[PDB]
Amino acid sequence: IAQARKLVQQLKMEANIDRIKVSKAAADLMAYCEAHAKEDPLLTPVPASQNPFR
Amino acid sequence: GSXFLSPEHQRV
Amino acid sequence: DELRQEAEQLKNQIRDARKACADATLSQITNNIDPVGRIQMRTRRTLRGHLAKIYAMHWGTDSRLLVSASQDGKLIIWDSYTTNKVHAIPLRSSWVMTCAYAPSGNYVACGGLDNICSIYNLKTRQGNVRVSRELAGHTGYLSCCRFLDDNQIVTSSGDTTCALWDIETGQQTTTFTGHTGDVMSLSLAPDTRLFVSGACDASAKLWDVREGMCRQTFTGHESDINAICFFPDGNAFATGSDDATCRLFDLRADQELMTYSHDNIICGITSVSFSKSGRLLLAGYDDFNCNVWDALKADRAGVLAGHDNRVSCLGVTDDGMAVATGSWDSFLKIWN
Amino acid sequence: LSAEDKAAVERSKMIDRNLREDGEKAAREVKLLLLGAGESGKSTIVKQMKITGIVETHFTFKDLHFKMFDVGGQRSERKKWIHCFEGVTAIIFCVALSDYDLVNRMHESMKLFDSICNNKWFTDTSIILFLNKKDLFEEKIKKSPLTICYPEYAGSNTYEEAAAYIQCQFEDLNKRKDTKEIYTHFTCATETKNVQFVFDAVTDVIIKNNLKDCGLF
Amino acid sequence: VQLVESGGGLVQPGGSRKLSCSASGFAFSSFGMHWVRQAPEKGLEWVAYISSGSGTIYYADTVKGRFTISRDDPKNTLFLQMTSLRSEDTAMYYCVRSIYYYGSSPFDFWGQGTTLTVSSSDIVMTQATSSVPVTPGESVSISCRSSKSLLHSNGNTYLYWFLQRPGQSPQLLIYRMSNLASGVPERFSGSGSGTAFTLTISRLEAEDVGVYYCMQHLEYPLTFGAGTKLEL
Amino acid sequence: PAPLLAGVTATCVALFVVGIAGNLLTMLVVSRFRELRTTTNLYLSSMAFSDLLIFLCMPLDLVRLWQYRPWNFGDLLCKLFQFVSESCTYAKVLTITALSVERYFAICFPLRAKVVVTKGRVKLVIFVIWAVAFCSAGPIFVLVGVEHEQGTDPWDTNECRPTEFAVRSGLLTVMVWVSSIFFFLPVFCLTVLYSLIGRKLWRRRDQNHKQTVKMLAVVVFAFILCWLPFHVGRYLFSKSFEPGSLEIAQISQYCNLVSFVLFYLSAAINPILYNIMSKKYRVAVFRLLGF
Ligand SMILES: CC(C)CCC[C@@H](C)[C@@H]1CC[C@H]2[C@@H]3CC=C4C[C@@H](O)CC[C@]4(C)[C@H]3CC[C@]21C
Ligand SMILES: CC(C)CCC[C@@H](C)[C@H]1CC[C@H]2[C@@H]3CC=C4C[C@@H](O)CC[C@]4(C)[C@H]3CC[C@]12C
Repeated sequence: IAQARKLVQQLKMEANIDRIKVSKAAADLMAYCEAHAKEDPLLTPVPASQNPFR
Repeated sequence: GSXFLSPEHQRV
Repeated sequence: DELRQEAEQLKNQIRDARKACADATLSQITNNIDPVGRIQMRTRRTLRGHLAKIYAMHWGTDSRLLVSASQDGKLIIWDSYTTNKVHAIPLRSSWVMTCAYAPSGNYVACGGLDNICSIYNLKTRQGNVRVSRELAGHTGYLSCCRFLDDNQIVTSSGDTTCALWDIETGQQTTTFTGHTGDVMSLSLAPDTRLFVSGACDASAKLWDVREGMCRQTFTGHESDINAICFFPDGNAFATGSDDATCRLFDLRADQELMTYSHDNIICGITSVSFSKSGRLLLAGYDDFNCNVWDALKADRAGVLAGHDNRVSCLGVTDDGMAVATGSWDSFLKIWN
Repeated sequence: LSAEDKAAVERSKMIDRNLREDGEKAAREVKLLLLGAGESGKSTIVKQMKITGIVETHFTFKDLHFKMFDVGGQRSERKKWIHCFEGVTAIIFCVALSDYDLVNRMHESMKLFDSICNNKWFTDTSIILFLNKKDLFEEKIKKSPLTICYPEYAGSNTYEEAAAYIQCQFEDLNKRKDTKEIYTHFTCATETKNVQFVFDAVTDVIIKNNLKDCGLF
Repeated sequence: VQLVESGGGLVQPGGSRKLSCSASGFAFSSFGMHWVRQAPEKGLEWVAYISSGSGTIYYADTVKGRFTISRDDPKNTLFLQMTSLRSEDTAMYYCVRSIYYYGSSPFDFWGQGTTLTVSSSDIVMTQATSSVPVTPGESVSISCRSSKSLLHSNGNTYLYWFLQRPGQSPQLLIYRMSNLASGVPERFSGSGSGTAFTLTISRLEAEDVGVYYCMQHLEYPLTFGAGTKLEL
Repeated sequence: PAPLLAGVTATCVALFVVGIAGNLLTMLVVSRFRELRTTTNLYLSSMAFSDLLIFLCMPLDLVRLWQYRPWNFGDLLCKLFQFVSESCTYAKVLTITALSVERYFAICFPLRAKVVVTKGRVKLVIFVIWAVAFCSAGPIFVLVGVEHEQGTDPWDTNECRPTEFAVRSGLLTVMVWVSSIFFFLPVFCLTVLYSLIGRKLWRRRDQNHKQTVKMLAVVVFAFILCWLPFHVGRYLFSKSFEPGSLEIAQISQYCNLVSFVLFYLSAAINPILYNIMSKKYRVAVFRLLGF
């Protein structure tokens, strides 16, 4: 019975937050990806001259 | 390796 | 009861508040971006020397040294460039389920079914690795441990709780309670001010380190969550579950953004990691073949298939140059 | 091509040599997973041998090293960690014979046995089943009928018939009859004989494993 | 960590002697060990090396075939058996421990030394200056040069810097050109071009006077510079 | 006479493909899969290497059963293709004897074997077996050498056959008797050890045990059938070079080709004989392949 009251207070604290839109949140992940696309060796196979694994 | 015999065992 | 109704009324209130913000899906936004194409990664190094199942690995922040844990009671530190074993640490308990490498590089940690997190000092005046500290408060097996600094570590456990530890004093500074199921994974934020934990209740909870409360709870998954990883930005994370599905959750939107699932894949995910850009999501599976996912379009970019057994652990280097996959076949492979 | 890197390679070889030596020593050890649905009999199958999560018990019998892992203390989801013991030599299962009139507990032990025996990880791992509380069982059967737990039991309330029935009921729960065996022993006061039973069962397991490795099966 | 050397004394030319180094306070079996002599009023000279596990043994050309180095891991003792001793072997013999792994500090601890008095292609490391008069509180740069480039293909420049305080064993200051050794203040910094190198002391102390030696670890035999003296 | 050679060559080529495939599969599986790196698999990997070379020497032997008198491939080649052949044969038989010994210790003395036998003491056995095989077949260099007959020029009648020094001195006969140890010692070791294993298994009790003693009998029978004709043929080849023998001219050359087919048949079937009933091996060959 004590557990339920804590769950209610926690749901109070989780509900009362400020949420941004998914459109305005997905657009930030893509921006991070385009800005950091060049500095990702996994996306673009780097030449073997500067690759430490041969 | 199986021994094989010369076809010329004339022994003459 | 009078207040049990309010618990299930608030959950509906949250569900409505997080549905008002779902104006457009992530698939819609990234529909016109170009696909990454076909990712072809070849095995560069094969780290052999572990006799039994490899259960965890962690890369060092220098992107060269990695620690790996195996059921044989050995903790091997490897030099990825030369495949050289820098150190081999004998563990008191061989049932080790997790390992972490300190950001500084001076310490390593390991834990498992003994319910103890052991911190090993790597740089000593002698030439041996010594047990700096053994953290004992947890009442369940340790699933994951992550270092914050030399003197602070966060450990998840199978007793449904997470804890922040002071290595010097060996005491739990903060305990994180709220998961009903066994906590299986952790991911520290890049700022190290927040961390996410995935448990067996199919929920992922966002926890702030300083004040010890759970800010948000994410419940898209249908089965136990085995892996969790933060996005490089720090504003999203991806989870891996036993339902053969990986999904991405946004902290700011407070909801699931996209789901990574394929009809051919029916086995659970054991490990989840992101690339340096965040464009590629690397997930380990029980089919013996790792899969590379396009994190923006939910496409499967490629497959990493070089183990004969479950890929129990996975990590990407801080510079993004390589990805290491450890597996139950006793071998760690470096992919590039 | 190398400098103080040859010395690093030499260190790497010296430590992998030590790793190989340690692996051989571990391979000689016999690892046993001790299981049960309480402390009803587990405490007695650990009392004779001399050596918080897992309590490991190391003992030597007839110049053979045994490591027995008691995992009862781990109150957690079993399916999340049960795969760690996949390569265990055998599983020791303890069942209290007096738990058929107590609550349900005999049914709970049968559920645990069925779950453990038929896991995907223990397809070929043999089970050494111990039926404890032999002394207590006769008093219970001469106080109460066995039909309290098994309603379909036709027989007298005597030790031999009831105990053989329980042994059959446990040995009939295994669906992997083609790959593994269940070695059943009624725990006796003479404990030289319990260790002897474990040693004999382990020897049979090792012989069968060796036959599998040699390609003769 | 402690290394104590014994076996020194006055030996007739042509004689034999056995030197012992008793290791204490560390895992002796895991450290490679070296013998370094210092002739009276002269600089450091490498003599021999034995790896951990005794797998690899190297000797100087001067002592090759006369001196034999052995290791006793259970007894934590390092030995140098010296046969056919000549008067050029009069020196102070130092027992040095070195561990080799990625990121290791080789040559980090030196023993107090034993005095032996015998009666009566290699890379050349050049130190231009022999004596520098200094006053506390100023920047001093110690230059060293090498006959061959010390930069290897793996990116590591193997130049070690040592300080020998008066009446004391040499102490490691810099390893692999720029890395600062454990316990050394950050006043010291090493920078180099692969063939020419410098050691900078930002602020002097009375505990920084002594002779500064540069050593290469690119290839065997290990060679030292003549040493630069710092005086007040 | 002329058509039979076609059959004998085609059979040899078939055995060549089956043997090479089996031996490669064995080595690849043992190399990549840690769970299959057992003592038995180490012995079979060595045996697989031995069979692989016995197969690589098949084209040279098939040449002589096809053309004998014009042979001009070189004296060093004539020695090398009969030295690797007679050395790999002796390592093959010795490895079979070692497998029988390991099987006996593993089954009859299961607990003691765990202490006594280790990979360290198996690598040594492999090295000793290979050394003994090379040393035993070293005299092939002093015996098998190209010779020419007077009356025609050297290229006209060179035959890669044992020298006449080996036939005038009783070198050959001694070395066809020294080789016979490689049959008598393995046949005795296998029969006694396998019978002991069968005795112990039968005493203990089962269908699985019957399968096991059937397999042991099958391997013993295959060894005897494959090797007894070979040694009989080589002994008849020793008597053939003696006076008064013209019936043995037909007998040896026929026993020797039956002994040729059986010789390659052994190498083809040996990976199958010792690995077909190991489930871990089958699942790993399925893992290695697409199927
Ligand atoms: C009877 C006399 C002439 C001995 C003839 C064989 C001699 C030369 C050889 C030398 C090396 C020996 C072999 C070397 C190794 C092994 C493997 C072991 O697991 C079983 C015995 C076996 C197969 C040995 C028996 C045969 C052996 C004794
Ligand atoms: C015929 C001549 C020219 C070459 C002979 C080479 C022989 C001696 C070599 C080649 C390949 C070798 C094997 C290769 C790998 C292994 C696995 C190892 O775990 C034990 C030794 C073992 C089984 C080796 C034994 C010796 C071996 C068979």
